[PDB]
Amino acid sequence: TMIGRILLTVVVIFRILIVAIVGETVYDDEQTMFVCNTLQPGCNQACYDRAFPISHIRYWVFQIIMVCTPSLCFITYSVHQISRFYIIQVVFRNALEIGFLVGQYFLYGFSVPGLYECNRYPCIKEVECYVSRPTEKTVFLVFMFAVSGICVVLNLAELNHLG
Amino acid sequence: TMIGRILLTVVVIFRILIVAIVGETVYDDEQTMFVCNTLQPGCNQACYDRAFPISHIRYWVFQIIMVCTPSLCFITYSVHQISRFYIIQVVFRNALEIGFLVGQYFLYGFSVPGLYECNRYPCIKEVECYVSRPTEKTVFLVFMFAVSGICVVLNLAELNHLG
Amino acid sequence: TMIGRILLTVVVIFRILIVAIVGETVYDDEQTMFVCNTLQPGCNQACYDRAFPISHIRYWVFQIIMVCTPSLCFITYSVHQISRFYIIQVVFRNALEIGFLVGQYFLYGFSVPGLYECNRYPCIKEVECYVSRPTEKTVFLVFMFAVSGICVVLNLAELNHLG
Amino acid sequence: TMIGRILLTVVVIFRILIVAIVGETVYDDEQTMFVCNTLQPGCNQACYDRAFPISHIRYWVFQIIMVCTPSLCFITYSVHQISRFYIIQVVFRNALEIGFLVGQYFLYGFSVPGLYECNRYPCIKEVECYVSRPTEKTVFLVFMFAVSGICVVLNLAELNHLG
Amino acid sequence: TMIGRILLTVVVIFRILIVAIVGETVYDDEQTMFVCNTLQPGCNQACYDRAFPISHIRYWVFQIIMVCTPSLCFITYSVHQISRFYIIQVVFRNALEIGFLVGQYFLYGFSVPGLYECNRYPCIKEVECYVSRPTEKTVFLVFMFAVSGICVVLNLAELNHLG
Amino acid sequence: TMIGRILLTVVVIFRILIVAIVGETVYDDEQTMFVCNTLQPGCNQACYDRAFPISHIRYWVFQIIMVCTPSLCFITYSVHQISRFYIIQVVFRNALEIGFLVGQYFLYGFSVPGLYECNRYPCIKEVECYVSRPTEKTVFLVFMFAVSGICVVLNLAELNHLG
Amino acid sequence: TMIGRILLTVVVIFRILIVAIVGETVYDDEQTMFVCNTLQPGCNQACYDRAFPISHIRYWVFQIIMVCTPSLCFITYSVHQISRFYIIQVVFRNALEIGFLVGQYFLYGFSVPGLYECNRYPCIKEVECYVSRPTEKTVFLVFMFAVSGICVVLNLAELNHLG
Amino acid sequence: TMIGRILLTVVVIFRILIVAIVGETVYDDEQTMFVCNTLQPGCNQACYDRAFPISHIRYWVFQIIMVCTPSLCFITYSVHQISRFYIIQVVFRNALEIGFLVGQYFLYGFSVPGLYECNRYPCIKEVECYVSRPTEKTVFLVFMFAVSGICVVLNLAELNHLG
Amino acid sequence: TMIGRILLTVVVIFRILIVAIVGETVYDDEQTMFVCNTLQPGCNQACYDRAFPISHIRYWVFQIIMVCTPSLCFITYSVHQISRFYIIQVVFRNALEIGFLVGQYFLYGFSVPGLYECNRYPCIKEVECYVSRPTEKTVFLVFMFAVSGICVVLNLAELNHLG
Amino acid sequence: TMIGRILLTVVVIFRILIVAIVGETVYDDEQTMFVCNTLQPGCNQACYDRAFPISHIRYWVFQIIMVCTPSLCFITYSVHQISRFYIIQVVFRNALEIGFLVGQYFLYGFSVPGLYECNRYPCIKEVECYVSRPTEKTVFLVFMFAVSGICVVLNLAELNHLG
Amino acid sequence: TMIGRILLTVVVIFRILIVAIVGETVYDDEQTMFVCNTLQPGCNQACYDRAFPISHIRYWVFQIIMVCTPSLCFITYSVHQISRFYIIQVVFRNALEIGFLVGQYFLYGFSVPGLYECNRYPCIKEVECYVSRPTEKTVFLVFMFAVSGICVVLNLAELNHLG
Amino acid sequence: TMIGRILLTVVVIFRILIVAIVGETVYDDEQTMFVCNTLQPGCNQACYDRAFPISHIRYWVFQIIMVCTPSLCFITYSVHQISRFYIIQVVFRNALEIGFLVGQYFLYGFSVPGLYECNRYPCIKEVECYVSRPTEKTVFLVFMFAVSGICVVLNLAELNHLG
Repeated sequence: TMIGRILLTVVVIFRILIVAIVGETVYDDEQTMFVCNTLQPGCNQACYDRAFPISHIRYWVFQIIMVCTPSLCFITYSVHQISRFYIIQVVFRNALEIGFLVGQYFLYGFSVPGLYECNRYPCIKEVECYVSRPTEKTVFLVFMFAVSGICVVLNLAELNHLG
Repeated sequence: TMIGRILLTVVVIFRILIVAIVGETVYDDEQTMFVCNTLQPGCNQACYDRAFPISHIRYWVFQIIMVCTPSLCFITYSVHQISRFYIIQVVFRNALEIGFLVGQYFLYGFSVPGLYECNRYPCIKEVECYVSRPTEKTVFLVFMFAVSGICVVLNLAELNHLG
Repeated sequence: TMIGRILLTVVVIFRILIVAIVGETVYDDEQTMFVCNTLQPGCNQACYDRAFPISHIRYWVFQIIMVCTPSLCFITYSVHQISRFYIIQVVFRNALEIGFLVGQYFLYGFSVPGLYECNRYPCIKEVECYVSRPTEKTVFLVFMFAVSGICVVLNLAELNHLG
Repeated sequence: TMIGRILLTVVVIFRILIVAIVGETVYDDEQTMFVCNTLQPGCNQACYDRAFPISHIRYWVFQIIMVCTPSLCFITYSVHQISRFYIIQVVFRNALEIGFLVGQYFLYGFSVPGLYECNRYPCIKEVECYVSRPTEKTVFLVFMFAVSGICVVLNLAELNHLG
Repeated sequence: TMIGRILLTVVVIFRILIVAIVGETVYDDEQTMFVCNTLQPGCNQACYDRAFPISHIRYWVFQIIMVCTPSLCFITYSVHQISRFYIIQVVFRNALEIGFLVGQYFLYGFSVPGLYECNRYPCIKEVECYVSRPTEKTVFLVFMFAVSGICVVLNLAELNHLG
Repeated sequence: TMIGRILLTVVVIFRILIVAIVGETVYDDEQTMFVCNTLQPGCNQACYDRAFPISHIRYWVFQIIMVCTPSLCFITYSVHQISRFYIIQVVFRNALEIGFLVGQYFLYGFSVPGLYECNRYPCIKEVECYVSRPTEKTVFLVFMFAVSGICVVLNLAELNHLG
Repeated sequence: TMIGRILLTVVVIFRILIVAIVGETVYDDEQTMFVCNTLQPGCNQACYDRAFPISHIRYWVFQIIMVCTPSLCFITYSVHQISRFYIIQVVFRNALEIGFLVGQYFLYGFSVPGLYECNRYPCIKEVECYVSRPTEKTVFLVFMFAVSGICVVLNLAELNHLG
Repeated sequence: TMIGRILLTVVVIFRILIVAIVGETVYDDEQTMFVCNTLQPGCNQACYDRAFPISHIRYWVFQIIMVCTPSLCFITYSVHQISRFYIIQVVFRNALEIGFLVGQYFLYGFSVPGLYECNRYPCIKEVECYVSRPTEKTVFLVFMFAVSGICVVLNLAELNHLG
Repeated sequence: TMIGRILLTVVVIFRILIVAIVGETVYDDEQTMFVCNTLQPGCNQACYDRAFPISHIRYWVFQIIMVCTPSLCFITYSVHQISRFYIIQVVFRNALEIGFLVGQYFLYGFSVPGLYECNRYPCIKEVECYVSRPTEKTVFLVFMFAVSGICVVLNLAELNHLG
Repeated sequence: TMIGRILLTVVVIFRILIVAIVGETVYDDEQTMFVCNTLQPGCNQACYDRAFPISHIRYWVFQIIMVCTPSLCFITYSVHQISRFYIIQVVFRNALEIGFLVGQYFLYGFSVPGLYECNRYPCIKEVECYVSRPTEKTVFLVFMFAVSGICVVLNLAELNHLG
Repeated sequence: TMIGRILLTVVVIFRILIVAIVGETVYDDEQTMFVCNTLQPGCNQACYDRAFPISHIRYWVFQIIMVCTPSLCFITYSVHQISRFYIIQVVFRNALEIGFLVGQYFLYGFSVPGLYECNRYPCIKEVECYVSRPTEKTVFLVFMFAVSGICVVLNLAELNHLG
Repeated sequence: TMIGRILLTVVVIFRILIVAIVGETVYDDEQTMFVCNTLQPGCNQACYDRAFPISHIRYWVFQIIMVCTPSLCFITYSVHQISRFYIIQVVFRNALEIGFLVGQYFLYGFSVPGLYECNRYPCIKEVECYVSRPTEKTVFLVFMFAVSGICVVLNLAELNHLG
């Protein structure tokens, strides 16, 4: 139960670094290079909005920030100043990380396809649109799912270790 | 009344982080991707100005800065150097946060629609225009309203605790 | 006369923060989204230059920097090292802030209109041009005038307090 | 065996500096200046995605971050607090760097050509496309391969020195 | 001779701040908004290059950096460790600042006109071109000349004070 | 032999500052404002690549970083902890700086012309292309050559002083 | 009753000549120079079709041909070969010319306006369109109405003369 | 049975004149003003070809020429030179005119709609296209059907008169 | 009085030939090459219509046809079949030709200028437009006025000869 | 053998009329509406030239003119003025018409496809192009083949009748 | 003096045929393919009008018509009905043809250059423009001058023959 | 010598018909579909003028008209009214037709290539241009040469027959 802590800390820092340094620049051109075969004004806007409601990078930043709140609470408490608080914050972290992983699976799945079929007003009937960087975005998706799985496993390990 | 303080501090820091890190980049393309069905020069400018008089991110930055002024005053006083000042600053913070929440509701409501109908000069009669990222902007609106509600509840809690 | 100092310091810091964080990005697209109804090359340049000779944000940065010079002089003097210097620097600050407020009123007034009428070479006769974000720019103008008025009042207060 | 350590540290810092300061700006225009001889919408997207699945700079940042994890683990352990850990981390670093060099060779090779032949839907039959900055990108490839080879040699040196 | 030093330091810091914070963004669009009445490829490039050989902001940054070298030399000497060095560095600073002011006058003069007449290959005969932001650039020119004049006067003051 | 050290340090810092602050922004538009008289797709890419294989700013950053490696080695050695190392590092620095100056002369020469003649596929026969900011780039070239010459002279001075 | 015949023949020939020689070339550009303020494909087609269902020149050619049929019948009869036929053909000509004049008034009126307001699918709401050569077309309308009135009067004259 | 001949001759000449003088110029812009909402090359060609396989004016010219062949045969026979030939040619004319009227009904129907829905390669799925002058073309269709009906009735009249 | 008749006939035939052979092709591009400096849709149409209400060639064809009607009347009378008719038709021809010459002078004057100033809706304020072939059109105007003057003189000659 | 002559004359006149009146206007837009999916200048020209070397209408006019030469020769002979000439001209006409029918089959076949695949310089590899009015052109081809077959049969009939 | 008449008649008919059949189609694209290097609206119109005030074909048609008037006068006289009239008409024809040849030389000269230099408002300073078909137009000029010279010689021959 | 006359007349009429009916419409788009790979204004004009100085159809019309002049002279002579004139006109016709055939060979040769290489001002160095309908134009060239050869042979036949 000694190394588990060390590896959890290392995984957390690794995830933060990967998200902070490179992820902001794969998605930079997401809408400027999204294009549809049509002459109707506003169809690109409607179809992009329907294909990508919340961007991956926004979801990941939110998750990263929200999984660090129990630690901040514990730190503020101790600064004003314990084991019951430790138990409760561990429970809360476990719950939050399982919820976020499940939500990721339900929102995005495991792949980003290259074509999208759209039927939203003002587009006439169904139109075909084309995505930017699908392979790189799929690789990023899979990597993030793997890291979050590792973190879930480790936190369950420690929860069951204490009992 | 002990945990309330800790959670108020955590909510404040969380709100600042969310606004500072991601909000500047959802709104970056607000006017460059706003488009209207027309051939008249200046109609896009007039209709964008009428649809979005003050941007959300500007309003939120202003609110965040203004709700931290009583603390700065108290700090400057103590550095020159109390309970009466504490009472007064708590009262002022309560008033300011209720005012800002009410103003948010009256300025923006609870949703951002995808279409807008415009009848401002130099546009001839009424024209139809199309918005960028309405779903993401609606999600952001709802999240910010929820956070500000939490803060209002907590500050009223402490006000009534002291009495 | 005790609280006046504290509120002057708070107003100064508030003004600096508002100018530094948001003002650089309302004006970013000032000339790229300025457009005139014409086919003559160079008319957009001439009409933009005649409508907006010095930008608001440039004027405000200059004013903010210039109203902090007496403090720097006093600090450098004391570091080399007094009441006469205090008197003189208070007088100078008062004069500078009244001059800057008067100049603001004479340069810009109280509103930014949406249309502008231009008759400068190489434009043939008179042409009509269209401005970006007039409502937001008007709001910013009014807010800055109010803050500077508050500062003027406080400094006159202290000047007359000492006498 | 004394100088080997010093030169390994110098090589690592040199590599980090070269990657961090200049590499982000050779690749900035990679897709905006990629062009194909065609009139079909979406062909540029499909052909760019097939020619460049993962960008060099992304691969190099990932490798740089991943080769520094054993040191972070050792530091965290000692802070909580050894020779067995030293042995294991040396072994792991050796393995990781050999794996990354082999993967680089298998993904990219030793050159970036100026022409690319594409046959992916929606492109009709085979089309010809043109790359940006091939000579500079080839120079960067060769330099990075050389540096990583040096690092591999040094780490094997020390592994065999201890035995 | 006491206040002269203080005001010289204040003028130097003021000049550095003005150059560093705002000057980089008046000149940002210098070539993208330069336009000529012609259909010949390469004429805009040739005429811009002939009208503006070295940009003002480049000249000012170079001057600012070069007028601070004697101080760095004196500091490095004292750290290794005097009045003779003080004399020599004062002389050198005086000479450098007079040279730079004279060069500014000879390179640029006192105004930036709105029209420019060009006769360089590949332009056929003489063509007319149009400049961006001439009034703002003229204001900046005059302000910088005034500041440099103040600095020259003060340094001559101190030189003649010591003798 | 005392002042030589001081001036070498000052020259090195001056060179680093000049390269770091301004050079990144003269070359920013190098390819976006490069244009050729042709209707063939891909000719601009091929001709730009043949005219400018490695950019000046990349070469200068690499040289600056590489001429500081012996100092880092000496520092790391002393931290683990000498005159023999001093001798060797002086020799190495001399050699590296002479090599880099010779390479600069052989790669670029002393001027940047305004026209370039290109005959690379897919361009049909020979075409004429036009360069951005040739005068400013020539000035930068000459300045950098002068500085590097000064540094070479000083290092040879000290090498021969010790002997 | 003698001159009436002569003038009827002269009016008929005059009308035929005017229609045949010039009318085909006022209307030649009717749809190519019809333009609407819109970006919607197909709106110009729908609005032109609704504004001008049958062109004037088509209506006039049809009328001219149809008012000459009784004469052809009488000629064919006499060639095969009477007063009863004369009576009947006079009656028929009278009826046909009164019908055609009434239909002209009910289809077109007395003027062609320069603006037209359109609300047909696929146009969004109401749009404004602009007509070619309205003054010339109005002059032609009035002239043709006058000529047809003269012819009606003369034929009624002769009908009542015989009785 | 006397007038029937005269009216048949008059109807034939009237039909020829109407077709020859005006019909060539309603259809002149049939394909140049046919437009579809799409960005795919070749879709306009495929959809126009599927909507209008043989033009009305071509069909009518062919019919007019083919219904005059028996007369030419009879004339050539008599010039070389009968009642049996008269009978046979009357029979043939009757048959030909009934066949042509039936074919007209089966090819075109009674109206020309303003919209057409197309699903032919290379068009992606179904697209919407817009027709030129539908009301005028419908009027022409109905008029021609009426005239041909009159001719059919008259020829059957004479066939049954002889028996 | 003998040659006057011959020359009148020759002048009439000459005028008809000049109008019929060349005049239809100077005016062919009248509206396609008319251009105004503006970006407003419909302004070219409104300004062309206001500058040229009835084209010269239309006016001249109408005049030529109308001055030949008395001859046709006299011919038809004589075919049915005198000096009184001769007198009356001479009087009528004189009156018609004087009326047409006066109307020409009042409609068009003696020149066609190259510039036109327009202030009709939808044009904003006053705009400048440019005419096609003004010199050729002026030459044609003057020639036609001269010919019509000759004809007027001759007809008055004969009228006064008979008395 | 009596009717054969009459029907041959009727077929010849029918063919001439069909070719002369309508065929010139199906092919009018043959090259202006021919389009290929490419960005290479000159590819449309090369591919159109390879797909349609000699146009159908040119071939048919040439054939029609050449099959009437023996008659002109016989007429000129008789005007200067026989059975031997009749025999020879019949033989020649038979041969010419069989040759022309065979050549038609070998040049064009029985259909015009909608797509064409092109691989001629300057087109890169193989490109796809799209044809105008293929169904109408196929109908015309089949009709002309049928008529020419009828003529061949009749002329062989008469040749074998005389023997 | 016998053949001179015959050759004069043949030359006249030849000239009429050459002018009537081909000259109308060399000049058809005179203004549509005239182009100037400029971005100013109206400059093409002004420069074309100044370069070509009256077109060659207009001048030649006018001359051809005017040199046939004496014959028409003589014919009309004889129809009403001599040697004195013959003399006078010969004199007049001689004078007219010499005048027209001299005017041709003074208006046009002997060549049409490919470049033209223009300095008319609204063109800024002097601009360069490019002509269509200069070699063909020069050939036509020379041919017409030669023919008119032949005619002048022949008419002088006959004038001096009679005396 | 009897049939030779008949065949000469038939060949002449055949040639006139072929030239008059079809040749005017192969060359109609000669310059509108001529295109060069360049961005220089005026290069298309200069290169078209250098490639095609006099068009084939112009040359052929001129030749056809000029080879019929001796017949017109003989006809005019006989109308005023011989064997000597017959001899002379035969000689002249022979000479004219041989001259025209030789000139055709020297001006045009036997083929029209698809590419042309141009080096005329204002084109920079050498450019490549592309021709319209080369195969059809080559076929026309060869056919016309063959016909003119036949005519030459026949006229020499008759010349030598008389002797």
